[PDB]
Amino acid sequence: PPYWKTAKEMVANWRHHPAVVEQWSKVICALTSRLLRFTYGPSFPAFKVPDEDASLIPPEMDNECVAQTWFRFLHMLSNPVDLSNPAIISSTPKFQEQF
Amino acid sequence: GYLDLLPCRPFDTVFIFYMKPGQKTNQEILKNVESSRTVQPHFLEFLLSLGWSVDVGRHPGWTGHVSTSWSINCEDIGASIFNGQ
Amino acid sequence: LNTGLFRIKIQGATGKFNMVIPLVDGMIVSRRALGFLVRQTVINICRRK
Amino acid sequence: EAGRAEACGTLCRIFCSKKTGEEILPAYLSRFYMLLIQGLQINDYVCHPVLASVILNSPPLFCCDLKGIDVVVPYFISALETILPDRELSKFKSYVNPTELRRSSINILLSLLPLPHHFGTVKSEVVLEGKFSNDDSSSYDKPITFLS
Amino acid sequence: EPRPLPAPRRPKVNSILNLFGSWLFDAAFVHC
Amino acid sequence: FLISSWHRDTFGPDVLDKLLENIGHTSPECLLPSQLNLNEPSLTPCGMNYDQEKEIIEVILRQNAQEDEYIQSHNFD
Repeated sequence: PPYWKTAKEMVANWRHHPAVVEQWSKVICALTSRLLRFTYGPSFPAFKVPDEDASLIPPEMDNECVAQTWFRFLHMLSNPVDLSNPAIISSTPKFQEQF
Repeated sequence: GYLDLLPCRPFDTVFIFYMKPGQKTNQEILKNVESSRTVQPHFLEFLLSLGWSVDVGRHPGWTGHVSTSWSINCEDIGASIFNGQ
Repeated sequence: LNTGLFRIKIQGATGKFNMVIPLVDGMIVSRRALGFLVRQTVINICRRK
Repeated sequence: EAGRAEACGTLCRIFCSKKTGEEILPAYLSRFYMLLIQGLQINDYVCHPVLASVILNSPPLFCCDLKGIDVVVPYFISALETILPDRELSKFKSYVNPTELRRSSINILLSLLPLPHHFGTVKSEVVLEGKFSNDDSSSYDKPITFLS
Repeated sequence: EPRPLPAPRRPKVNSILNLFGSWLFDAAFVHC
Repeated sequence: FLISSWHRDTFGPDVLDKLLENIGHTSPECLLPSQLNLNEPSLTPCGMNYDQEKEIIEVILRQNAQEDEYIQSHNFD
């Protein structure tokens, strides 16, 4: 968990780069597709996902371990509402040093 | 007789079914109708607002089934009386 | 519904001339004009068929 | 505006998918009703993308027998008066397809016609928390009946 | 583009609101 | 036909939750910093104050009660 906390603290300072949110969206879509693939069953409609994004995650992960990493990656980025506020984004320690 | 049995105006037929939650088999759907006092009264009110009631034997016109139609020669059961017999 | 009004959904009533007017898909009708509208829709559908 | 529009795209769509006879926590309903009231404004606080998204995403909104949904009825009536009479919808043509928007508006309107004759003289509560009401009849502190 | 009917096995609306609606509500109202 | 003693007038009288609770019980660290709880509803949105929500909820309840009373009473009309 300390590494998770450090990553979450560090990743919050890179939200001004457009690639970060796109990669986070792709990875969370892949994780949630993998989760719902077994959470309900084959009866539930399957979430469409690109082949490469599904290939980012390896198939060795057991069913139990998927939920924890899915939740942790869903909350990995800060509240997306924060992106709406321009002052909050322009308040990182590097930005303050830049200020 | 062939000429007599030919009607002069178009005729149609309408079937009515009742559904309860958690029903997927045809037998249960047919079964829920024949019971009385087990359905909403609004269903009966809607039924009686479609048309009058005529006995199949004495009906001189279309009755929904060929074998008992155009016969010119004249305790609760629910909405199963209108089953066509 | 719980408010007394009725909700209507019709399946397989689309042909060359689109759909039938007297009772369109996703319509709301009060109890007063329910039987009359249902009968009119049946008549129109049979005539179209 | 794009993010705000997508926000109730998602929200507006979530509530319309409720199962029949399913209880919803009243706090969520209150928040959703407040969002709907805020979105449907025409006087000065009008935003075309969010209004179009709210109209388009929730056709069966009134048909899902939401508890207390009838409060926001006058706001929807006021909103529709500025879209249906329009000929080509120049303002909304750069955000959504005009034909689909017109279809959604027709679906919304057609789900409200029985309400007057069904209710008639029954009063409708008004929530006056500021300059939210669009009417200028100086009757804000008066429950409007469906006859008008 | 038509939208498919919701699956009969979908979770309750309150659970979806608990899981996601907070972000959705905040995002809607912040630009409101 | 008016059938006697037959008509309306005559007649008279979650797996997602399990997953969320399992994650919450097996991982207290990933919980929100007191802002949100998994099972419990989240806090009020930033755009609306608590008093406005308290007014809206009672307005909605009164609307529903009034409509139900009107529908039940005016049935015989």
